[PDB]
Amino acid sequence: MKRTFQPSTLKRARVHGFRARMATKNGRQVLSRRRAKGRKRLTV
Amino acid sequence: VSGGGKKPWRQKGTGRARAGTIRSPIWRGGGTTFAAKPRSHEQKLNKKMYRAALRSILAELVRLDRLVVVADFAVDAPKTKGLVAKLDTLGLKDVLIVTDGVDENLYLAARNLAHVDVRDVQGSDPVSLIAYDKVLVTVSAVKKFEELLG
Amino acid sequence: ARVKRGVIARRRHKKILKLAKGYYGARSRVFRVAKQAVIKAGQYAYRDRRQRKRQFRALWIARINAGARQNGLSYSRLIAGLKKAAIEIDRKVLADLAVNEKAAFTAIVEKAKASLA
RNA sequence: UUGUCGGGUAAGUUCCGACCUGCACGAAUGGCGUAACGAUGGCGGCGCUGUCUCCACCCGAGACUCAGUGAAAUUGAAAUCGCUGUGAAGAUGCAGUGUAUCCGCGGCUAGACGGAAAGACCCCGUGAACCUUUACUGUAGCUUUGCACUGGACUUUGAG
RNA sequence: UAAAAACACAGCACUCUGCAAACACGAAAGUGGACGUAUAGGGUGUGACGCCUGCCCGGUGCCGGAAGGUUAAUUGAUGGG
RNA sequence: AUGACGAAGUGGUUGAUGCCAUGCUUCCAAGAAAAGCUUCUAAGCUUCAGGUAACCAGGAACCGUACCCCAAACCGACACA
RNA sequence: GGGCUCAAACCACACACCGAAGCUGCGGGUGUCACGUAAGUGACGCGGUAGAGGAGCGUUCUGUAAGCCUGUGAAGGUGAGUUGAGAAGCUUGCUGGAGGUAUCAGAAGUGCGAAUGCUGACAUGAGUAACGACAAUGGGUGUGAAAAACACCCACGCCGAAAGACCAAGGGUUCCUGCGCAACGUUAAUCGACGCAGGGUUAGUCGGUUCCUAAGGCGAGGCUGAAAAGCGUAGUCGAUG
RNA sequence: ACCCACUCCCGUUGAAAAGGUAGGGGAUGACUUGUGGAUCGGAGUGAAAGGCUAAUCAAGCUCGGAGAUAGCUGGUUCUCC
RNA sequence: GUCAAGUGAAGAAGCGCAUACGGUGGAUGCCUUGGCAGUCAGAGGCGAUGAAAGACGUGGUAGCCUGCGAAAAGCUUCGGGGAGUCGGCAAACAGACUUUGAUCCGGAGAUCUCUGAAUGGGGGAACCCACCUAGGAUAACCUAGGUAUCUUGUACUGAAUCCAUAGGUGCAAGAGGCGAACCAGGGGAACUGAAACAUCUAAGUACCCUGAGGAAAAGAAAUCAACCGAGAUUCCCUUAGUAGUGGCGAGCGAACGGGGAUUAGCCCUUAAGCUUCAUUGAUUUUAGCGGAACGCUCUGGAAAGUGCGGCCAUAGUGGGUGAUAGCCCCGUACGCGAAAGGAUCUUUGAAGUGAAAUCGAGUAGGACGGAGCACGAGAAACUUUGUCUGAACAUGGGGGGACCAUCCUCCAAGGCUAAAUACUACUGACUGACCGAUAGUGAACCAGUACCGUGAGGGAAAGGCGAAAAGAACCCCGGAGAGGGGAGUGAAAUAGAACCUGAAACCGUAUGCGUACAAGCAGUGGGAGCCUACUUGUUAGGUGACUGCGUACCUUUUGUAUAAUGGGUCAGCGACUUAUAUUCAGUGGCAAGCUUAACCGUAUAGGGUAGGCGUAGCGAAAGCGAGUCUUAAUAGGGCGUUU
Ligand SMILES: [Mg+2]
Ligand SMILES: [Mg+2]
Ligand SMILES: [Mg+2]
Ligand SMILES: [Mg+2]
Ligand SMILES: [Mg+2]
Ligand SMILES: [Mg+2]
Ligand SMILES: [Mg+2]
Ligand SMILES: [Mg+2]
Ligand SMILES: [Mg+2]
Ligand SMILES: [Mg+2]
Ligand SMILES: [Mg+2]
Ligand SMILES: [Mg+2]
Ligand SMILES: [Mg+2]
Ligand SMILES: [Mg+2]
Ligand SMILES: [Mg+2]
Ligand SMILES: [Mg+2]
Ligand SMILES: [Mg+2]
Ligand SMILES: [Mg+2]
Ligand SMILES: [Mg+2]
Ligand SMILES: [Mg+2]
Ligand SMILES: [Mg+2]
Ligand SMILES: [Mg+2]
Ligand SMILES: [Mg+2]
Ligand SMILES: [Mg+2]
Ligand SMILES: [Mg+2]
Ligand SMILES: [Mg+2]
Ligand SMILES: [Mg+2]
Ligand SMILES: [Mg+2]
Ligand SMILES: [Mg+2]
Ligand SMILES: [Mg+2]
Ligand SMILES: [Mg+2]
Ligand SMILES: [Mg+2]
Ligand SMILES: [Mg+2]
Ligand SMILES: [Mg+2]
Ligand SMILES: [Mg+2]
Ligand SMILES: [Mg+2]
Ligand SMILES: [Mg+2]
Ligand SMILES: [Mg+2]
Ligand SMILES: [Mg+2]
Ligand SMILES: [Mg+2]
Ligand SMILES: [Mg+2]
Ligand SMILES: [Mg+2]
Ligand SMILES: [Mg+2]
Ligand SMILES: [Mg+2]
Ligand SMILES: [Mg+2]
Ligand SMILES: [Mg+2]
Ligand SMILES: [Mg+2]
Ligand SMILES: [Mg+2]
Ligand SMILES: [Mg+2]
Ligand SMILES: [Mg+2]
Ligand SMILES: [Mg+2]
Ligand SMILES: [Mg+2]
Ligand SMILES: [Mg+2]
Ligand SMILES: [Mg+2]
Ligand SMILES: [Mg+2]
Ligand SMILES: [Mg+2]
Ligand SMILES: [Mg+2]
Ligand SMILES: [Mg+2]
Ligand SMILES: [Mg+2]
Ligand SMILES: [Mg+2]
Ligand SMILES: [Mg+2]
Ligand SMILES: [Mg+2]
Ligand SMILES: [Mg+2]
Ligand SMILES: [Mg+2]
Ligand SMILES: [Mg+2]
Ligand SMILES: [Mg+2]
Ligand SMILES: [Mg+2]
Ligand SMILES: [Mg+2]
Ligand SMILES: [Mg+2]
Ligand SMILES: [Mg+2]
Ligand SMILES: [Mg+2]
Ligand SMILES: [Mg+2]
Ligand SMILES: [Mg+2]
Ligand SMILES: [Mg+2]
Ligand SMILES: [Mg+2]
Ligand SMILES: [Mg+2]
Ligand SMILES: [Mg+2]
Repeated sequence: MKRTFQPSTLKRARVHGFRARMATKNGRQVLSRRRAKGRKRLTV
Repeated sequence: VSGGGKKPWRQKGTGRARAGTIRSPIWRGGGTTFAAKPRSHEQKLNKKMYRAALRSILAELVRLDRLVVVADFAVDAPKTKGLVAKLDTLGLKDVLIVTDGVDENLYLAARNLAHVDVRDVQGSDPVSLIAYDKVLVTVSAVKKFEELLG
Repeated sequence: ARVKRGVIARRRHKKILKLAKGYYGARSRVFRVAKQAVIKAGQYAYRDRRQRKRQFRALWIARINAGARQNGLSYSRLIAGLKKAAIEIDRKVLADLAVNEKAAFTAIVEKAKASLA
């Protein structure tokens, strides 16, 4: 049974990484929200 | 309370009691049902109601011998030892001193005394007139009391 | 401002469980089971203050019947005789005589027999 | 309506052929046929058989016992029998009566209206959603004309 | 929990579209259609093949016409204050 | 493990889905791009620079590299048929 | 129900008795009226859901309280006794080891058994089901506190287009050695993908990086859009090539 | 092989939140498959089942409006008169 | 003695109740490391001189936190300070430093890897690849600086195209990003309410976006008023839930006037201001210094508590110290203190700006369609503008809520302007009839962590030995275990590290009684026996044979043992609150009067009487008035008047 998580660190980086978030304005909002909450990890 | 936006599980089917938030006041760590906010507790007292209570207190203090009237009450230096000597001549230990004008030296001398309070006529609240064992009042403050309450 | 219920609640629950002493199983250990047992025992106790008076009178009357039939009278005829001859000894004392003082009980029965006829 | 007739069977509400009385077929929401094809629907046959008459024996794996580890749903509390009545109307618990020493283990599922999911059917709420339309009221879009951007000239066109 | 007789299909037909196409996504710019150009592209229905596909234009839609009636914004004659 | 020696080590046949082969034939549905590479010149450069060939000398940086990988180490909450 | 028939049935009459929380007796409490300017007497009352009215207990905090109690033992906990109509109060043994609070007021996060309530702990089921492919084990020896499972030896059995060997992805130290076994391992464990410590990965040629581009991304200016932005030219990235 | 999923049985607190054994279909194609990329919430994608869009679909998830509203169900805690 | 009949204890596999002692668990009490809410101040920003936020490093020894940055728990210097020190978890050994003044605290400097607006180019953040200049090495490099884009300005060049322009290159200045709220503006829902729903409401709210500042905005009448006058703006209280608005439904909701807080006006014949740089003095902030006064005695492990006797106080309800301390310590009142930096007021000076130039024309007005004004088209003034038009020039123009006339009042189409006002992510102090570990922050503890999720995001649990580790030397059993038994420490070890107290469920061991012919809410009434203890039987406690009666509780219902609902049990938590308006009652103050709001106030006082209610009603209203309204009516009748 193939499950939903098929890991690919390259795909993970390009969809959820720091530069993917910084590229847009809503992505920068995620980083602002996660900095304001104090998340130790900011992106993945 | 922090969080609690999401419904913890679907309304039907899980067998649990239905829950809308994990911050229900029913839940541990949830909201206080009727959480307090900073509020004011001061009642309104009519001006004449306040004065009538002061008149009752002053009349009762005279009837109970708890009012001591002296011609004047002044200390020379702001020394607590000096005030203790003065109040011991009058035989007073727990006493509220009421003067027409609170002396600067008198205020300093009574500041550290355990059961001694010095107040202006305007500062003589109903609570302090009742709490203190004796109310030593100068003749000037007696007359100033008469103008205010009569 | 904030009032903890622990001390007062423990005192309440302990009073109930102390009253449930001697009860079986959860009726002496578990508060919400012991609470029902203490209430029901109270309902019974109130009702059995009434029933005790009935039970003892039925016991006196049965012993008076047995004692009087040993003397040639039924209970109903003895009570009627004890009213014709104005004897106001009640059934508790009469049942005590019929067991413990049989000569005294015989004298009363003879006094009832004479009164009837 | 299992229409009627014929065939197939000892016997066929199914099947195949036919009749036409088509409740209520019918011609590109196609009509009628059709070789090949189909893990497609129906029916018949040969073979084959434990499908069955009717089950027997055997072989492994559980079940069972010992040693080690060690869940679950459920659960108001239980000292938790039958029957006939009664009863919020189908009783382990009420009444009467019968039976019945105390406690396991292997089995079986008749009941505990057994467990599981605040019935989905049904009705209700001046509940929801999504769907439809010649329901209402709107609206994107498409379209009509006026005015603006927007001008010159010549000609068919009313009154001053 | 449905693999089918459902969907698709080759073939068929109707209809739209002259290219800055119709049509679609986009407040728009632009993009697809298509670096295609009616033997092409879109939409609709039917569904190899064989024989065929009858009658009805009243209703609704669509197409064409414009004599008449009605009809928007607009304009503002006239009357009454 | 320890350190020296160490014989034979040749023919026949069979033979790939591997290589020739990015070949050949055939078909229709008509089958990446760019650079490296070769060559030609323009602007420039003209004793130069640059190019070519020979010889000599030297260099080739940085990151990964264990281990599992039809699995008990990955995706399945598990040392999960 | 047992049983019943000159009845223990039916009809009539009579005298007895039983029988309720009804009535009476005795003792107590309470409501309302009246007399009382009193303590109290008198009369009549006193089942109760929804609901109205009245009167209280207790808990935490503030004042009274720089008081009072308290290591000669506070709060809390756990027994006993006792008082009141009740919520409850008081005294005391033991435990506990530093706080508590009279009285009268004032403020409330003020009283829990239910909400398929929330959190934690612990039961019942029950020492029950299960111990995860039916490829399979037997013995000997060693070590060890202890061996069916660890190591070795002799046998047996299983896979072998894999259950063998690799590359990629993914993981990240699981690799090897010494020590170790609490927990982890569905049992035990001396063994381990487990714990502690140390060690181990060496490149001009392998794979990346670097060069080049595909889809696609971003995109100076630019065009468009209330804003945020959208699109896209020059370019610049982007392998799966 | 690989992809698939027609039948029975098992399993249904499973070895497994869809499997296994035995049979079954396609297996040069409208085939299967890796890597990378594009399209998404009244939106996408759909050989069309209202299918699929991270075990969630007649309008995903997440946070906010938000303590929506609930003429409905449940619950509502000491004492006495 | 035999037989027969009758009667019959004790012998419990297990179980029940009670009691005692444990176990599990972690309630309760007490406590605080941390929170919550205010009050008074401060600061109101940080960033291309590289921020917020991080990654990786940095120590004698592993990790993590804190600090710091290859100069890396730190370097230089100036002050404070005066004996210890080498940060914490969390110590152990090492090696050292320090009265040649260390550690520590404060000011100023230096260094400051890599990522991140990230800015040389690229990128999967913390990585990869460069170029230019200058210097120095001969090999395969090293040091220092520069190299983003856009805006503004400037210089040089420069097409189609002759002059130009567009463009290109250099230089200088600036910007970009982050931050809880407050402000201005652009876009703008729905649920909900209307007991349905569409106008309407929710609401110009939530949210998204932009810009600015410590505040912002507004602001000096083309404003109200009403024939009297007021005199910018902003904010508070009233007027008043009134006028009005509204499927005249649900709702929405002024102004005039009045009381206050603040007060300020200046220019376009160019100013008040504001900014920057000097500059004169005042404070203030960022380290610190001194700071009073107590003994004996009893209990006790320990005294601060008991008893007795003193002293200080401008310092007395602070925190600790072996129990409760004015006098033991640290502090407190009070008085001093700055080498250096920051800030705020000021006195002058300098430029810069305000600055739009020169009194306002595509403007006022108008038509259409919207929006706003409390005002939903209404009889609809006024503001504003998407489309379209379009004046006059103080002998003029705007407004006064359709509109006209008269009167009054103002001068739009140019600007700048403090205070009173809003907010608190941040820093300090003070405070609380706030919490006290299920509370209070989600977070008292290495918490936005673990963990869950692809991701956005969601999101825990977990505090306490003792006064002091004095943390149990040594002996014994045991596997050189785990765990115990002694010994010892300690006041106490059943305070032994999962450690204060130590509840309940739940699980045991011991003892007493009961229990194997017996039917059911498990009790209650009666009641034998046995056991225990003294009070020795009219007693207390435990058990309880046998027997009468007896179908839990909650909820919901006409009605429930119901086979209707809910609960496995325990412990903790868990539901009528609060604000603002208001009516009635009770209880007070004052009384034909009563009471203030904002606000002021060395501030619960006192002032403030604007306002509200009352003392008069009737009428739709003008109005009249102990009457009034209806009506022809002074008649009748309605309401009112005798408190
Ligand atoms: Mg909380
Ligand atoms: Mg006042
Ligand atoms: Mg037939
Ligand atoms: Mg037929
Ligand atoms: Mg048909
Ligand atoms: Mg036809
Ligand atoms: Mg057909
Ligand atoms: Mg097929
Ligand atoms: Mg077993
Ligand atoms: Mg029955
Ligand atoms: Mg069975
Ligand atoms: Mg059932
Ligand atoms: Mg239901
Ligand atoms: Mg199927
Ligand atoms: Mg069809
Ligand atoms: Mg290797
Ligand atoms: Mg799973
Ligand atoms: Mg296994
Ligand atoms: Mg597996
Ligand atoms: Mg009688
Ligand atoms: Mg009676
Ligand atoms: Mg009675
Ligand atoms: Mg009486
Ligand atoms: Mg009665
Ligand atoms: Mg009553
Ligand atoms: Mg307390
Ligand atoms: Mg409870
Ligand atoms: Mg209840
Ligand atoms: Mg069983
Ligand atoms: Mg079994
Ligand atoms: Mg078994
Ligand atoms: Mg196994
Ligand atoms: Mg062992
Ligand atoms: Mg393998
Ligand atoms: Mg290994
Ligand atoms: Mg084990
Ligand atoms: Mg290891
Ligand atoms: Mg782009
Ligand atoms: Mg741009
Ligand atoms: Mg490239
Ligand atoms: Mg590649
Ligand atoms: Mg086949
Ligand atoms: Mg359907
Ligand atoms: Mg799905
Ligand atoms: Mg929807
Ligand atoms: Mg709302
Ligand atoms: Mg709700
Ligand atoms: Mg036994
Ligand atoms: Mg860079
Ligand atoms: Mg970059
Ligand atoms: Mg030119
Ligand atoms: Mg900025
Ligand atoms: Mg509604
Ligand atoms: Mg600023
Ligand atoms: Mg301003
Ligand atoms: Mg005037
Ligand atoms: Mg001192
Ligand atoms: Mg102590
Ligand atoms: Mg002007
Ligand atoms: Mg205008
Ligand atoms: Mg105007
Ligand atoms: Mg007017
Ligand atoms: Mg002006
Ligand atoms: Mg907490
Ligand atoms: Mg606690
Ligand atoms: Mg000792
Ligand atoms: Mg303690
Ligand atoms: Mg303890
Ligand atoms: Mg017996
Ligand atoms: Mg029984
Ligand atoms: Mg009794
Ligand atoms: Mg009975
Ligand atoms: Mg019913
Ligand atoms: Mg009943
Ligand atoms: Mg029930
Ligand atoms: Mg039952
Ligand atoms: Mg239940």
